[PDB]
Amino acid sequence: IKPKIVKKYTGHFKRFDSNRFLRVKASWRVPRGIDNRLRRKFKGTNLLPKIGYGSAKATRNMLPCGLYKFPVRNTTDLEMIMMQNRKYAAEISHAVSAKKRQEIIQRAKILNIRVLNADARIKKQEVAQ
Amino acid sequence: STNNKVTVIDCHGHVLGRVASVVAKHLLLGQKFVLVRCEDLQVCGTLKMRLVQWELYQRKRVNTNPTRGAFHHRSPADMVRKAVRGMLPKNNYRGKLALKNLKCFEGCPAPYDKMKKSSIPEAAAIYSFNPTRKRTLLGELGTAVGWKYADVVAKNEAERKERAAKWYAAKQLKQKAVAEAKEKILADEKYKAKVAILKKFGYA
Amino acid sequence: SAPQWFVPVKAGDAKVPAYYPTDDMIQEQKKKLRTRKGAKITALDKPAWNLEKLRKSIVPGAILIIVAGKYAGKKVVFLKQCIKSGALIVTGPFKINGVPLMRINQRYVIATSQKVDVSKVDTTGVDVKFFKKIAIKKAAFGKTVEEDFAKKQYEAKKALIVEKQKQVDESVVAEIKKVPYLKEYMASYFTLKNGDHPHLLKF
Amino acid sequence: VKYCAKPVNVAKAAQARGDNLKVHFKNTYETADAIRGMKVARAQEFLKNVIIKKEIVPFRKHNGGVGRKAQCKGLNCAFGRWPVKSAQFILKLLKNAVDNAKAKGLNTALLTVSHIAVQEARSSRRRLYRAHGSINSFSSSPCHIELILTEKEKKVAK
Amino acid sequence: KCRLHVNAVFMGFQRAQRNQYPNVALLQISGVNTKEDTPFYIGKRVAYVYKVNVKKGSNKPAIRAIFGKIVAPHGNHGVVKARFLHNLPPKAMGQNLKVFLYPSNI
RNA sequence: GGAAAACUUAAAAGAACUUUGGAAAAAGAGUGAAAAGAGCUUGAAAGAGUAAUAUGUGAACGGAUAAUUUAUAAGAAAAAU
RNA sequence: AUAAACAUACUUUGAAUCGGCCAAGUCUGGUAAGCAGGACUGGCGAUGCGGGAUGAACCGAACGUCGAGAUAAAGUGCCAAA
RNA sequence: AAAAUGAAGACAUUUUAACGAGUAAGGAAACGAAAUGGCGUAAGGACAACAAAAGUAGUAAAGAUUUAAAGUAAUUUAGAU
Repeated sequence: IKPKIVKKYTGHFKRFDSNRFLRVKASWRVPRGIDNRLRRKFKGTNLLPKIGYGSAKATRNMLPCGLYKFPVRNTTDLEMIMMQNRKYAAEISHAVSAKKRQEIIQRAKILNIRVLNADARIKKQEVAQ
Repeated sequence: STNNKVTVIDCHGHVLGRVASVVAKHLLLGQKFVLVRCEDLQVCGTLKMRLVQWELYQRKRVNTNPTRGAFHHRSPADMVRKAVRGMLPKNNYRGKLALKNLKCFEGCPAPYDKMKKSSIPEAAAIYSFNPTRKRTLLGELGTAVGWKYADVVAKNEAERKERAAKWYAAKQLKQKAVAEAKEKILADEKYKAKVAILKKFGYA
Repeated sequence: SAPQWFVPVKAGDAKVPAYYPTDDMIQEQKKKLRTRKGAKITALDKPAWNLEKLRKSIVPGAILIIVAGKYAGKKVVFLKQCIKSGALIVTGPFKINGVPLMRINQRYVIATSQKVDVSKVDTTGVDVKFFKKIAIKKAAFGKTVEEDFAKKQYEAKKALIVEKQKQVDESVVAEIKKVPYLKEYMASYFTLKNGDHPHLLKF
Repeated sequence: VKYCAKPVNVAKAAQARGDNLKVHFKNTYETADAIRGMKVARAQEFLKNVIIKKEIVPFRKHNGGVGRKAQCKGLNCAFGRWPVKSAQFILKLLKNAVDNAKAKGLNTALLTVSHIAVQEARSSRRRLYRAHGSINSFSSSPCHIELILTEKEKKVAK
Repeated sequence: KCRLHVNAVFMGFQRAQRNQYPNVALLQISGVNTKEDTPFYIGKRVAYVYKVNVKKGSNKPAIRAIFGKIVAPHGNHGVVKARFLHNLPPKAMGQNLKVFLYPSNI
């Protein structure tokens, strides 16, 4: 069973004038200018982040697979979610070595925990190996 | 499907602006239009009134460079194209593609003189005009403002009428003989079974 | 006892915790996906609860016009309704139309005013058992690969029974030829000529 | 300084390079665009004709104030010049890349100028004395030039 | 083989002077000149069938269609409103659409 | 009155012989775990060069909606009695 | 009579502001002004949206993200939905 | 806002109803039914594999460039180089 996840807006709320100037990044900032075209919500430029875009509470922070992300660092952190394998998916942290990644991936199979980084830091065994 | 055929409008006995409004709407509906005899269209007002209107139009000209300015075409086919273009969207691909499907010619050229002609009842002068309201043909106004090919169209039209006068005379003779031969078949004794169906549904 | 959230799986010489059971006492359980129930099979003559109500114009023996699907524009003769599916059982007599016995939903047909006078039609078969028998099914999932020829083969075996059941057509074919011009009407495709507007058409 | 691209087959390619060459970048950038893709023998002949002003180098991007010439017809560029110094600098690189190919053992007649790239280099500054006690800059515009010569063969993939 | 459809012209989207709503498309069916002849076509199937020149190495179909239904009339001149699975592309304005005879009610 | 300027590597092992060139250098070769090659840890942005892709009538960029192309991406169970 | 318990009464502490401008079935000085100054109210400032082609103030109506419908001002030859 | 439930579930509980424009300006932290809710930078004190080797790391840190995912957003997460 997996509920239908509804995203009210899949675009990005890019900062005003970020498309014209390289010094202005794309991370959102509220236009506070007295004469600003966007904060006055003129026609055409009337797109600001509001709480009305908030996604449903039931499916908020839900991965496309229907589970939730649980960052793990070693084999013991898998035991924290072994009782909720239908709710949480493992996610090995970016700094975990390739050797420890094998133990986390191997143990998660035993405890039936889905891992979303199951193909990360694989050894040279792709071509002719 | 696809509309590969051309709608040929005989602009004789029609009003310039009412023809343009209907065509400009259908050009946006994907139809292909040819308006033959775009010089026989009628406009309201006497020649003196129309010439004054032309003079006002001729005044609009870029002061610093007349070659950039408005171009005032005198050919009646270009008079209609100006009218139709004003009723189509401006400066977008939709309005350029619509205008690519329209043509007037001052007469009936070689392919369009043997095509089926259509009429716009909304644009007919006999419907939208008081009979005593004086009108002007686009050709007569065109000559008064400098259209040099008025008598070329008259010569070409005179030949076209005399060629169609004998084509219609010859075709009438064939149709009269065919209609008689159809009457002998309908009244024939052996065709009773087929004719009975025709009469029962009002086709005979 | 095993907690309801615990389903142990065999470890292939991997390192396991102290609490996890060993492989010598772990039995693999098949993954279970299907949890609903298939539709129950009832008596052949009883109608399904999901029986579509037919239009008043569609009566046995009426000549229909198929306006959608593979045989669009063809004309068929309506026999009866498939009480197990709600679809119409129509024979566009194969000697005339080339349309065999089939099932078509009533929303893809137009009922005409013509009639064929279905009688002694011998409909002993022609039910849900017959249409399921002649259905060309797919090649399953694990049953080898059986490429190319598999679809061709079924048509060969199903042909001898499909042809046989056309004994239904023997009555309707004879009755079609009785009415003049009806035979030509049935074979030809139905078309909208110039000037026929569907909102003004009475069939 | 590294190369912009590596040859597909190092066994059938030759390389030459110059760094901080004392020649104008804008002139050499147009000369390299003219000889890119032609055979090594033709590229050596074209650069020799530029020297004596018999074939033109079309200044396609840097054409501000450049005059029109009669040899700029058919190139989709109304402007061109005959940069002698950049032609001579490329000629010395084209030669060096051929004895590198000869040492490897490649047929010189089958080589082509597959990849040639010009890059900017650090400028050297000088003094220009202006009116009212000002001093401005008199900066050189050197460049790096890379060159890869690869053999040519027909390509087919069924 | 036969004609079982009526050409309807994609007039445009349901719009105002300066806004436009691509959820509803306005079609002009051939032969329907008044809103009183519209009730027949309410609920019928409509397909925008278009041709795409695919490559030989591609398995995409050469002929694609977008299906929809006629839902309501639009004005007193036989123009109808249609809703499609995916909104029609505004590059298809003035193109012809197929109005079928199903879901049949005859 | 009054600045700017830190970093190769564990170790100089700082290329060393040949061909081209007037030379500077380049190409091979070689040292090194790795060119990290002395303008030497990483190497951003502005600015350029190359390669691949795409578009084009007096600005350019942005947004909503579709279409085309590309990419990502959803499965091994299983019917009635 | 009607309405009013997320009613009513407040207490303390504190911000910003006191250049304003517009409309009119209003007034004064002026020949008059897109002039100067006022009485009452609604606005703009601080405000986007639909309409008046364009417009700070006019008309309709005030705004979380959306779907379907009936509408307001105002419109229904084409541009432009009717 | 009002009812209901309430030692820990969890998504800052459950239900019902009303409401949501905004310059200047205000709403510090803590307060189980929370007297607004949060993101980011750096440093300090703790905590971080509970059975005596207890967060990650030469089986590749920080940083850089892009690709995807989560979040209304501030931003975060992961892959590849």
